[PDB]
Amino acid sequence: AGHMQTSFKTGDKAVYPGQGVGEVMGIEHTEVAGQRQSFYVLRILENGMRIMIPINKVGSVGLREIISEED
Repeated sequence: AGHMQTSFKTGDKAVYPGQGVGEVMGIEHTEVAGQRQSFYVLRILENGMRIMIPINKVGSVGLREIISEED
């Protein structure tokens, strides 16, 4: 057998490079400068704030979980 760590859909929670608080609330899809450009909808659990994340800097997820909680 084997195991690995790949990306997850909406509902992922991890420490992103900026604050570390936020859960992926969805994905956004729009057209900027006449070109298709996707974004990540990150809701900041701190106060219910919203911070957009352009995939241009991300390249995959940019998130890393440190919650070492197991059985």
